[PDB]
Amino acid sequence: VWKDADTTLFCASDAKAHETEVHNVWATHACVPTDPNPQEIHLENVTENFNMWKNNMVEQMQEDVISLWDQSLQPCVKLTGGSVIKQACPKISFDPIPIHYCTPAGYVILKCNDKNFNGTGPCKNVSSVQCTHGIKPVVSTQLLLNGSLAEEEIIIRSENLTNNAKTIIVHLNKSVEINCTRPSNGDIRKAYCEINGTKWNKVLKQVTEKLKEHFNNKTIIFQPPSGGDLEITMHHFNCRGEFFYCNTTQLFNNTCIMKGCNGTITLPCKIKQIINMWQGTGQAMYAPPIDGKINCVSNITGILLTRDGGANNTSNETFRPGGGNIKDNWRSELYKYKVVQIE
Amino acid sequence: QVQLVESGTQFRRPGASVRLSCEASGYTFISSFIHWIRQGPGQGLEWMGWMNPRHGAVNYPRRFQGKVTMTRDTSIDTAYMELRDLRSDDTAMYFCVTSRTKDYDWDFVWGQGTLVVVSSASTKGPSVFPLAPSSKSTSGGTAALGCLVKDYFPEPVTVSWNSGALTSGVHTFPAVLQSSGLYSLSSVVTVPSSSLGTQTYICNVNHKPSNTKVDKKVEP
Amino acid sequence: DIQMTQSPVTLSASIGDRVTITCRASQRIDNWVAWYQQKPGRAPKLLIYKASILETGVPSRFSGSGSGTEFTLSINSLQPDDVATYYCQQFEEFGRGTKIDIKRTVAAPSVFIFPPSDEQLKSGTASVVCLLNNFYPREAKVQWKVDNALQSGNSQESVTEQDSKDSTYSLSSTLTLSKADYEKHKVYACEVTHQGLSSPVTKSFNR
Ligand SMILES: *[C@@H]1O[C@H](CO)[C@@H](O[C@@H]2O[C@H](CO)[C@@H](O[C@@H]3O[C@H](CO[C@H]4O[C@H](CO)[C@@H](O)[C@H](O)[C@@H]4O)[C@@H](O)[C@H](O)[C@@H]3O)[C@H](O)[C@H]2NC(C)=O)[C@H](O)[C@H]1NC(C)=O
Ligand SMILES: *[C@@H]1O[C@H](CO)[C@@H](O[C@@H]2O[C@H](CO)[C@@H](O[C@@H]3O[C@H](CO)[C@@H](O)[C@H](O)[C@@H]3O)[C@H](O)[C@H]2NC(C)=O)[C@H](O)[C@H]1NC(C)=O
Ligand SMILES: *[C@@H]1O[C@H](CO)[C@@H](O[C@@H]2O[C@H](CO)[C@@H](O)[C@H](O)[C@H]2NC(C)=O)[C@H](O)[C@H]1NC(C)=O
Ligand SMILES: *[C@@H]1O[C@H](CO)[C@@H](O[C@@H]2O[C@H](CO)[C@@H](O)[C@H](O)[C@H]2NC(C)=O)[C@H](O)[C@H]1NC(C)=O
Ligand SMILES: *[C@@H]1O[C@H](CO)[C@@H](O)[C@H](O)[C@H]1NC(C)=O
Ligand SMILES: *[C@@H]1O[C@H](CO)[C@@H](O)[C@H](O)[C@H]1NC(C)=O
Ligand SMILES: *[C@@H]1O[C@H](CO)[C@@H](O)[C@H](O)[C@H]1NC(C)=O
Ligand SMILES: *[C@@H]1O[C@H](CO)[C@@H](O)[C@H](O)[C@H]1NC(C)=O
Ligand SMILES: *[C@@H]1O[C@H](CO)[C@@H](O)[C@H](O)[C@H]1NC(C)=O
Repeated sequence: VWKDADTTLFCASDAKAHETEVHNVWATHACVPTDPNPQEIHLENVTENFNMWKNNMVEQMQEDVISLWDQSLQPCVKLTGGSVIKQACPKISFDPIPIHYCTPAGYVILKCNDKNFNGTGPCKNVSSVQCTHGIKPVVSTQLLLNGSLAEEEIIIRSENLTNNAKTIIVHLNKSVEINCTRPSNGDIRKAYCEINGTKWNKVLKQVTEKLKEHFNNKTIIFQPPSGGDLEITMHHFNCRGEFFYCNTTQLFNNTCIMKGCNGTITLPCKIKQIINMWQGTGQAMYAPPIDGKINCVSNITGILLTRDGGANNTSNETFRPGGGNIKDNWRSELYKYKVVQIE
Repeated sequence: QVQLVESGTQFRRPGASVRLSCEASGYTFISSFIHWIRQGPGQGLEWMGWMNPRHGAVNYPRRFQGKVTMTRDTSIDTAYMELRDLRSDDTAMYFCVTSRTKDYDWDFVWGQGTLVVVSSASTKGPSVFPLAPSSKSTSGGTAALGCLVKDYFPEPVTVSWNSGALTSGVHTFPAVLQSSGLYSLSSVVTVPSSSLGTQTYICNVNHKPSNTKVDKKVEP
Repeated sequence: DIQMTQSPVTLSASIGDRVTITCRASQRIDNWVAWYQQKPGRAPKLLIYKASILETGVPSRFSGSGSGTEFTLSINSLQPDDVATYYCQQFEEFGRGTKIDIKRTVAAPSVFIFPPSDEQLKSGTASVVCLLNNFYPREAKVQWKVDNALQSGNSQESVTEQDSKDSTYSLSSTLTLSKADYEKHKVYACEVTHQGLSSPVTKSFNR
């Protein structure tokens, strides 16, 4: 028997001590080795309730990622609280590794095995575990990258559906790759991302239909972000240490939801040295990008959406890409987990 | 105390644009969404959109899309809303708004409001016309007289009677904005008709924006 | 996709009386609602949130209730300071607003009419003014007739706030014509309809 509680978690990883890659280095000092024989007990005839939007596991992961980035990605210039801090800014090796979050003695993690569980409500199917699955700390906006897929159906996630101020997480049940490349050889900050139109539009169509199920079969329309910082209006992520900003206009194409637009989709991108820190602490300036082919291939496994408020007589609903938290990224991976206290 | 303090009333000519500021204090600027709401004269409240301080995320309703722009200044805790292609029907009271309650963006605290006046008119002194008492405006032993303060811009004007000696029974009506883009109003007073013969009634109209002063004697 | 409807549009009550305002939600499913107080020429003030929870600094006489479609705002004993326009709210949607008005016994308007001044005629524009003085309730109908012909779209009106002394209203209606148009006709009349008047009162003059 068990009871709901919050406590300080620890982390585990398979980080290599000889590796200079910053996630490896951090985890070597801040985390323990993984368990090769992890226990998982299915809780027979037990129903447990979850709430991904009120889950202290999420807040704790954010702290770690903030801490990781702060000691690993020193900029040449940092603009924070009106102050400027300078230090050395060598190019680094950067590639996220899976991190498991685990409970200490007297506590355990409950896992919801409901395939179509939406992150809020009751879960009949529950298994206890010592540690979560390995979650890569991928920091991004609009699109969730290299993250777990829905087992069965596409799931729409939101703290409240009726409310428009609450971010919507679309959990994909099938990956779509992103290939971003800064070619070796003009403009060293010029880049692009290639996506498969046929595959993506098939998925996007399904997401539209899924959304229809939740909004009284109203018409679903995608539009580009109304405004804001470049970090949210564009697809923002970190690739091999370089901060990428990718235009997503082409990805949310209404007319393709079909003509011969089944070919490769190429998003225009730029690498920026001066950025707004996702930590919310201000602005940082980095050195210009390394030479040669900068390339990251990533699955698209989630989408962040904001719905337009004020629909009236018109039955349409408009959605725009971009989430309003980095915590939501971790939320999407931790939605099926919660900490409880053992009696 | 959570407080939002907006800029003073603005005057613009049709087709131009206006920028309104909202200064936040008494709470963490970063913590909650900022909304903007407009109130038409003698009308209900209308939501214009919300903005997120940390990353500048924005939400607009169908009607204001393409016509409104919301911007933030994190370093000074000041929010902005810019309205463009101003129309005559854009004349209203605009409020910047935030949420007092934690985790609930919708509960709101109201800024004092910023009146936006859209007119092609330019600053102009009033014409002052007497409303003479007569048989038509006399009932029982009560007569009515007044002044018509026509075609002035902008607001406000002040009206007094006999240098402030006459206050009882005086009604100065709210200005009406005419189709010309100029304001007009009237001020009336009821007096004993018997006193029309002996007592002299003078109306004092002050329009400071054009520093226009007019004393007009109202005679039968 | 949610619309809020308030009732009544206008509410007239005596001091010390209980006051109830109704707000209905079209979507049919809710648990959260806010109420606001707005005084004339002043910003709105939050009174109630979460349907039944009082904002800090708000008097105990204010209460909120309701479930599902329908929500209510109640004042236990009306105080003269509570006279204002009240709004309900659900997310980005607001009700039309209810104006609490201090009730008085019915009073018919005293009606006066003013021809355009000679000085104004020199300008080239003629304004005719109809005054409805010290009446209750606020509702009043003014129609302008020129040579018994109905005028429309050439008149504007304005109303004073409720007088703090006798709780009556006053109304000014202005009919604007050109000098030339004004001189083409003889009899000018505004027709006043008010529940305090058994039949419409007509004030007129000979040009
Ligand atoms: C990825 O996620 C997608 C969405 O979760 C999955 O798509 C679906 O595939 C299923 C069956 O696996 C389809 O479900 C079927 O639905 C059809 C249509 O049913 C509906 O129409 C009636 C009448 O209008 C209505 O009352 C119902 O509510 C449904 O709206 C059924 O007729 C079949 O019997 C069966 O239930 C889904 O419709 C379909 N999703 C969409 C939007 O196409 C996709 O399978 C997932 N990928 C994987 C690998 O599972
Ligand atoms: C990652 O993205 C890059 C760019 O989108 C992909 O590069 C492309 O790979 C192709 C073949 O798939 C190269 O095309 C071939 O070039 C050879 C040499 O000329 C040609 O003989 C073949 O006929 C064909 O055109 C293409 O040049 C290359 N793009 C560049 C700029 O290198 C790469 O394939 C992507 N990764 C994956 C897994 O798709
Ligand atoms: C990108 O997504 C792919 C496909 O969903 C992932 O590959 C699957 O990987 C699992 C191991 O986690 C294998 O058991 C499956 O056989 C693979 N699926 C297929 C169709 O081959 C891949 O791990 C993802 N890459 C990341 C996360 O970087
Ligand atoms: C993403 O790319 C598209 C196309 O390059 C940009 O779209 C234009 O945006 C402007 C104003 O910036 C509109 O005037 C144009 O009509 C748009 N083009 C079309 C065809 O829609 C979009 O602005 C880009 N995103 C960003 C952040 O710049
Ligand atoms: C998720 O399912 C729960 C069932 O308890 C339901 O109450 C809630 O509205 C659902 N949310 C979404 C986004 O489907
Ligand atoms: C898109 O992906 C599909 C697999 O669904 C594949 O058949 C096709 O080669 C791809 N199209 C192009 C031209 O990239
Ligand atoms: C949508 O796709 C079609 C390709 O047929 C194109 O005409 C249009 O430009 C696209 N819209 C975008 C990419 O914004
Ligand atoms: C996604 O994972 C792949 C494989 O490890 C890696 O090459 C890629 O760069 C990752 N993407 C991001 C944005 O970290
Ligand atoms: C979301 O808000 C709607 C409208 O207030 C409410 O009816 C519903 O219960 C809310 N859902 C949750 C999970 O609070």
